[PDB]
Amino acid sequence: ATLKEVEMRLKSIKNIEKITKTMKIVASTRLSKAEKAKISAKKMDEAEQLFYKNAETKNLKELIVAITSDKGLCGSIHSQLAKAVRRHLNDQPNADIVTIGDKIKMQLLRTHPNNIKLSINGIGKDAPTFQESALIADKLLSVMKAGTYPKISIFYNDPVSSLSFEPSEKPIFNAKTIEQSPSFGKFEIDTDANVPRDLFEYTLANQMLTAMAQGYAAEISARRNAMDNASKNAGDMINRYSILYNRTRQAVITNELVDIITGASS
Amino acid sequence: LDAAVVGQEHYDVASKVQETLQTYKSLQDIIAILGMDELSEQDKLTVERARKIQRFLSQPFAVAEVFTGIPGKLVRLKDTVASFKAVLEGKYDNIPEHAFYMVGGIEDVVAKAEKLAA
Amino acid sequence: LTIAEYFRDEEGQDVLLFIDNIFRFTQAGSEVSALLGRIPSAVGYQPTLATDMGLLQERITTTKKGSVTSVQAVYVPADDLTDPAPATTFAHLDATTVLSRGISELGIYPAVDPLDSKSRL
Amino acid sequence: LTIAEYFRDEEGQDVLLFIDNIFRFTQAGSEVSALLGRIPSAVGYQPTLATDMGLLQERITTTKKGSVTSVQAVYVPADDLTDPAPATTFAHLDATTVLSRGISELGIYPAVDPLDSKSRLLDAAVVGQEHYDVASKVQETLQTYKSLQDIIAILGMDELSEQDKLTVERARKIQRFLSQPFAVAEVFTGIPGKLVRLKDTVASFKAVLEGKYDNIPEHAFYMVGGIEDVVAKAEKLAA
Amino acid sequence: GEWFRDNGKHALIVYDDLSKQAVAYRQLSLLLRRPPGREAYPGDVFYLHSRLLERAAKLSEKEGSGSLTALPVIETQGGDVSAYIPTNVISITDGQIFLEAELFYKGIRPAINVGLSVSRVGSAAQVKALKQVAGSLKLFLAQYREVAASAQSDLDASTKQTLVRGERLTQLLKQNQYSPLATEEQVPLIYAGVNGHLDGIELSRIGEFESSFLSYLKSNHNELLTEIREKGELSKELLASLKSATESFVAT
Amino acid sequence: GEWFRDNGKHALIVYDDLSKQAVAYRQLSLLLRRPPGREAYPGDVFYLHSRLLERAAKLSEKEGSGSLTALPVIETQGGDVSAYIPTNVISITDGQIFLEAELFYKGIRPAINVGLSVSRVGSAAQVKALKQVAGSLKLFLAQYREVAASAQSDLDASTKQTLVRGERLTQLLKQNQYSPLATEEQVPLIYAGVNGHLDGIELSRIGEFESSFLSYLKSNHNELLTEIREKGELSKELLASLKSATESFVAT
Amino acid sequence: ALKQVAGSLKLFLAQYREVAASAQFGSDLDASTKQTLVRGERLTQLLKQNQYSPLATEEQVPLIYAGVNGHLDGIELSRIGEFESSFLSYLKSNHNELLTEIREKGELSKELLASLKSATESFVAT
Amino acid sequence: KLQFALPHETLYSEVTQVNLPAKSGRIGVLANHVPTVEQLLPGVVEVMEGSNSKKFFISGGFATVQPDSQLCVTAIEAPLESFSENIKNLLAEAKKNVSSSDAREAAEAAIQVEVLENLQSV
Amino acid sequence: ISYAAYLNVAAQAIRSKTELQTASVLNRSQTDAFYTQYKNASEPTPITK
Repeated sequence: ATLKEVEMRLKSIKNIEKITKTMKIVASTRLSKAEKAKISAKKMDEAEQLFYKNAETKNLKELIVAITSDKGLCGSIHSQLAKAVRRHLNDQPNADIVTIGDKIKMQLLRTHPNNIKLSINGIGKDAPTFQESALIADKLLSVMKAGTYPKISIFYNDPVSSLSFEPSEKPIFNAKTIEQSPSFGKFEIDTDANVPRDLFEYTLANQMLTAMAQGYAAEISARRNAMDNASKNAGDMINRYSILYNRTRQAVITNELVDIITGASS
Repeated sequence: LDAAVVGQEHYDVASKVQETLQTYKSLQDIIAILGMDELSEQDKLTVERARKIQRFLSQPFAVAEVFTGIPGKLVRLKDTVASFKAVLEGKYDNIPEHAFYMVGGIEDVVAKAEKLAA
Repeated sequence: LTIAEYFRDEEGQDVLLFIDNIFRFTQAGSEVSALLGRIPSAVGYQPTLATDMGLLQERITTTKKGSVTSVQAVYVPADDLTDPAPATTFAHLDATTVLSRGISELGIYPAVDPLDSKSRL
Repeated sequence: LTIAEYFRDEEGQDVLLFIDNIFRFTQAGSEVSALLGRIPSAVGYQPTLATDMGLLQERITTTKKGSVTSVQAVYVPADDLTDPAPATTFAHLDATTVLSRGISELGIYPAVDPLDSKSRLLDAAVVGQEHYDVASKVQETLQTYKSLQDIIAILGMDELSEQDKLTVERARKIQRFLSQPFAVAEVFTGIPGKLVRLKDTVASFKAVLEGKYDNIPEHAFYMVGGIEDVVAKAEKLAA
Repeated sequence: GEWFRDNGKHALIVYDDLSKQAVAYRQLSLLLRRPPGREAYPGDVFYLHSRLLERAAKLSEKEGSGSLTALPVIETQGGDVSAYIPTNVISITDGQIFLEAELFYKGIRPAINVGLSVSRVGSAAQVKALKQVAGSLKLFLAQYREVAASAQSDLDASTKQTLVRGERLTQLLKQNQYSPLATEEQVPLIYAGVNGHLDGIELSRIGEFESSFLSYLKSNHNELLTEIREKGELSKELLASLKSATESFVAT
Repeated sequence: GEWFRDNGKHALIVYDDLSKQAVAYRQLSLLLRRPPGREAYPGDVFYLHSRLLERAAKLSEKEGSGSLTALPVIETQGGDVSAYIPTNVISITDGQIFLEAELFYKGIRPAINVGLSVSRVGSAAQVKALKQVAGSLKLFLAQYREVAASAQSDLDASTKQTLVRGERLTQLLKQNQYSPLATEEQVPLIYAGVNGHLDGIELSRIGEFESSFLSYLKSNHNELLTEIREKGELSKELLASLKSATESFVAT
Repeated sequence: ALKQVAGSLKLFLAQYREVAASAQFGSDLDASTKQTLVRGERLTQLLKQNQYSPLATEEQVPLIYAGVNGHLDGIELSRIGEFESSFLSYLKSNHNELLTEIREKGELSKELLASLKSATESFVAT
Repeated sequence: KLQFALPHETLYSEVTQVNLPAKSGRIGVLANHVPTVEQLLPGVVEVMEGSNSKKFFISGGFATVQPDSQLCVTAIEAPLESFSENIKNLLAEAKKNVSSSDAREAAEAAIQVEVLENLQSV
Repeated sequence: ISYAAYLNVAAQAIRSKTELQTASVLNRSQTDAFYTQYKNASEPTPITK
């Protein structure tokens, strides 16, 4: 009800506004740079998972890896993905969990503290790179012994448009599971040096980079979208408070004048 | 509003209701600017719940029948106390917000929730 | 205005009257009113703000003989459009011509803003 | 003041005039002004607020006969520095130490606002180019941090430039380094007061600005003396 | 206005506007050196309006049954209905028709903000026909406003319907100036909206639909309009017959 | 001041400051019991300052060509230019040089807020040379403070550039106290910046650049400086000369 | 006695709200910050008090003592109220000589500290 | 047809002959080659579409001849003659020195030695 | 070391001329990711992978 209050309550929102409006452009510059990594990733995966299609490979304990990031302000990316892991993970309250990005953690940490055995950090900054995808894979083999699992599953957000997305699941097959397939014999693979070992380890890295690249571009599209709605919504409050400001300012001049007036009359 | 008058159960409910509503108030600015997505789960649930309390506090008066379109309901104190007590206890979370709006006690929510689900 | 009225009432013309700036008319009456001992109204304007305005504006109109039509430059204090001076002025305005540097800085002359400029007619 | 003047003129010597609180002079004259028959001026004050103050202030001064160093506490009504009274007081001073609520609340004493406090002597010709440069940089550093604080509540830290992260990280140290236990204040600090010589202060802050202490914990700059003290406190917390 | 009231007849009085009456009163009071209060108005600026408006009334049989109806006009600044003079008059009259500048600029005219509009005594006096096809329209519409405001987080199923009906009734409520319409010309348009016969028709054609629909009704189903006009009610039969003629036109 | 103006000469008058003069006049008026108005000022406090300030003038050739130029000072409180006295004075005068603590603390001194400062007279009063190099300065800086909030990773080479430029042009506008520059010293400094000769120079070294560059022009190119000063315009030969001498130095 | 056990309670509680501010934009904190966030959240809880239920310094001291030191961190938040009364009863039956001491001598020495430290640590396991 | 794919850059996504460095041997993909999957160790790669001959440099990865008879190459990094004495042997004297002693990291900078030799291969 | 991670070292030797070492090359050769094994709640040291 005082000028100071209304003027500074305005100064909080006017920046909130300008800031959310900046990260929509920083989000838009980051948009194309990341639509590009998604294209390069898919294209690589298309050459790799096409072999699994021909071998007609299926699955004869469990590891779940769910991918988002650390940063919020991207709408419901972390939420309805976490929810997709809830829907699927009803069938397996004993599936070990590695999470990529702190937000899917605080989602999955509060719903199932114990399943999370591993958690990755500082992810959604720039676009995902192979190094990330690889060293995360490396540790999934190291302490998580990813090899010694019947079924592996990657969780990530696929971007359908620039307005919506779909939480998706795709499987990972190991050294063993590749061999005992409907059509391993279609290919003249040399059965000498540990090949299925590698094609699994190489795929573990790759199918994640591809999940992250898609999860990233989904996130980046969701940011520019949530921030557009926010900057819009902020301006609205700025408008409503510029009006209250103006009322109060007028009131202040009048009320001050009435004291001078009463004082003058006596 | 004192336990030595209304009993501790009544006091405790009234106060938790009040804490709940208060949390929503402290949050309104952030809910309106940034939406529900940018709340922690605790908050998201409290906000989800507060809005059900908010609406449950509404009541069709008999003398505003013309503006409510609905007969005037009246709720016995003991029923208000218990009805709210239960909402806090997370007993009605699966229910959509609309079933608390302009009804009497908790029996009336159950009713309107099934009315909507048909 | 008197000079403008003579061209209407005696020569029968359609006459332009420019007032630059209409807010400085208001402020002057605010100041005269203050020197005359009159208790100030809302925001410090003269209690006679509206009639002072009416005594000027109502003379700019169309008779059967012609019209005085007036282009008045309008300052907005604090850019606050609810301020009693613009608010009283606006009551009498039939149209606005809004000149914008944003229209000018795209090399458009006159720098009239087509979305901003509005008319009752 | 009359007493003070007499030493200045007829004792031929450096007098020290302490006034707490000069605001109360303007308030007092204000409290009787209506009953003295005056039409009130703005914000309720007397029409004679300023000339009243010149008459008093223009006496509190160094003349050619002798020197007076005056220090005046100046209350600021409802923290509003633009209230006619403190606002008319500013231009009588050669140095203005401006205390701040936002600083006090951060647990920093004295709560001196490092940006809003000014001096006629902060001038290369007086303090030396080095001293001046150090003060200037300290101020830019804090301002940049004050600027960025708008981001640091909505985006956190993570979207910050390398250069700017370094600044903000240095800023938060510098900000705490400007605190000091007072000897008069031990009761509210439970910390033995410290005095710090000027040459140390310059050297100390200069060194911090160059980054020769970025490795050192934050809490180690808080409420200590000069750069020696900071290096001591870091070792204790390390044990 | 009162002469009509006291002589068994009826008069409508528009006060255009009271904001300006109040301003003039303020001029007089300050020059009279009466103490400025809130927004510089005298203490009696409420009594100014209240005594004026109390004179509107409906009289008893014994007093000849006359009536004076008041439509005072107030002008808000920046859309603030909480200012002193607005709230003074709202605390006198029997309701408000609030007009939003936002709706007005969008082309929604009359720009009646239904959320903020109310009649405290008129429901009684409404023509039954309208009352019957206004089933909850009060509740629903100003509540489609719940969804509408939220809409621009999910491409929902259930609440996608109310967004399409809502949008329709919003156009149905539009109306050109100088074109007041008879009750019996009104109730069909609303019936045709409330029961969703517009759901399929586009927005840009709801304007043309309405003029063309009334023509159809006049030429072909005039017997029914006449019945609405003469009895003011909807008998189950007329209700059912109205359903008939509605479906026909829409299909073509 | 006017003795100079009335006798074919030119006086500059600084009124430091008019805030305090308005306070003095208010004292007199309140104590003479003249009626008070806004902030308790008398109804003739606008007249005081306009009476005062219209006396600054550029006299006709008939009347001797004398001039008086005024720099009135006004102190605002919390940057509120809608206060009674700043309002009066802002509107009486021909433009504002607006100073700001914020900028000041950032080391930008003079702490002139470009986007809030104006001289309605404008170009008509500028040496042509400075107008030639500054044309775009007005522009880049305008476009700078628009994209400012971006100054905090992913930005296209367009924006990275805009940001690089502006930082440096801002820095070029810093100046020590008591060190006013000749026009011929100003234009080459502004030229270097305006045209991108400073882009590749780390932001902390723009100061020593200015100093060194000036002295280099003074030993090696006294001819360019003498022309700028003596002719007031830059020919395409001067411009070309300036271009060469700059790059020459920037490389070196 | 109260002065000792309420070390930087007032400044600490400020450091708590300095952090309860950073927690808002959905943060994730390091070990020190998440803990002090837990500590303060409980310290705040210990400052709640019924009307017409005032306490003696010798009842106040143990509470503030248990709080600030962290003998309350590993306790579920909603139960600090019943802790307060159970504990003051416990100390009245078991370690009563302590409370008696504080009332009379208004001060603490290593001996009073370690007794109480040993006494509180006792109760924590209900 | 051929599809060459690095995760940051898709290069090649009708062909007559392509040359990869497989398990050990260097296969020159024949037009109607039986589907075969073989790993790619570091080395050069060439493509053909007429008499068009041009090489790249491969970090490592997988090559799969498919049932569609098309080829699929995937490496992580890739030219070498057109992406190259001064560039090459730079941190190769810092390769052996951080070989090094003992922790286990010695193994990661032992992967540098064998790689640089077969990077300055041509 | 593993087949994914091994390849990476030969993708950072391949990555490390400063002129063709464009901006989005140095990016790909870095990472600020900390791995933390989480027991029960949390567990050991977060290490820079």
